Amino acid sequence: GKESICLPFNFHSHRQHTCLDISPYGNEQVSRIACTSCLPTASDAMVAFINQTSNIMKNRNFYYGFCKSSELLKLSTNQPPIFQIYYLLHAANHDIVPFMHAEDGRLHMHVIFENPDVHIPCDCITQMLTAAREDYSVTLNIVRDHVVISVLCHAVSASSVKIDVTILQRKIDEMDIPNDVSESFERYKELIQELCQ
Amino acid sequence: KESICLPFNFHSHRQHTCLDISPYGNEQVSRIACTSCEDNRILPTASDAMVAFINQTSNIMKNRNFYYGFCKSSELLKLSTNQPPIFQIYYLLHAANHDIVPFMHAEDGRLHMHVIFENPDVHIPCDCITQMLTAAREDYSVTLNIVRDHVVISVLCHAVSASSVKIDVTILQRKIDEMDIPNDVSESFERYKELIQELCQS
Ligand SMILES: [Zn+2]
Ligand SMILES: [Zn+2]
Repeated sequence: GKESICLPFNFHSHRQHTCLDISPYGNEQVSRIACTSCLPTASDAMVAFINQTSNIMKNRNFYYGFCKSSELLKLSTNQPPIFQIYYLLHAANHDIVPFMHAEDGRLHMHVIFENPDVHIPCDCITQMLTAAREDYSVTLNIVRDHVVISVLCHAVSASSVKIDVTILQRKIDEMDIPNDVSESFERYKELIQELCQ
Repeated sequence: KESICLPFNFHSHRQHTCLDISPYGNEQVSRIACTSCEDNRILPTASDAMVAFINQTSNIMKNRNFYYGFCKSSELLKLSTNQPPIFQIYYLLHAANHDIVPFMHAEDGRLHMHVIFENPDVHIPCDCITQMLTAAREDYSVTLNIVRDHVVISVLCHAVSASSVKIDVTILQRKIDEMDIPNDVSESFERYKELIQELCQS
């Protein structure tokens, strides 16, 4: 590929018009023009955030990461970028497992990639950066031989929209958790502990 | 139902009341007992107003008075694209009251807006107030006053928080450059010249 990157990779290091390519052979950034592997905008993802309660099942993979915590879910409703960043990553890569964690009164998200080969399209990165601007760090690392994108919130700025929290909590409480989703969290128990600590 | 003192900061809002301003006085009324809200239909939320903010370049004619308030400043227009609450608040007020004239100005990259009501009788529905407070929260003050015998809502920005969306500024600026300014809009600004200069000290 075109150029090695150092891990952990903070997305503030993103070179315009490049994709990230992670494989067992190395960690690289490549020209989007030259990329053989190569989506919604941050605005689209904000509309989806606004419309969450109309799309609970559609966004079920997101809500599993809360592990039925009403407290975490409430925090998410004050922080659109958590949902926005998941939504963007999910569009480019379905084989992901997000886990949410609160620290210092703020919600943070770790997105665990199931497969060892991971391509992050340029168009995904640029939209994540829009969603993350100022108040979040977004970093890619390999942790326990898994690619993980960590979304850490430094400050929670006022959101100028309100979600119906009660409706959202009720729908999340009612969701079934499939066996394979519970199993994946158990698989990743040591990984999740490392990320959170 | 009850007299209010001006200036009225919207953080003083009594739950489930409307504001009614007329030559006879400045009052807050129970939303249940309000006859103006009997007639009207369900107004947009702060969420609807954010979707409108996102979709601005598709709705230029509808929101034309918003853009006239920039008085042709590309700098002020650009700032508005980093501060959704300015547009949101205008959108919310416009839904409840079409006869308004917004005027914008900036300090140190923080955009402010004053909304001048054309008519001396002004009704601010409860539902409008609550959505404005959602849009404003933390970073803006929203105040109602009578200034030079005009009802004016002032939206003052204390801090600009990060916005997690980006508008196509270039497209918006080109659409704004292309708008014609009707004679009566230019005339209204000249009518309000002294009012605008009074409000601009904030
Ligand atoms: Zn690519
Ligand atoms: Zn009313």
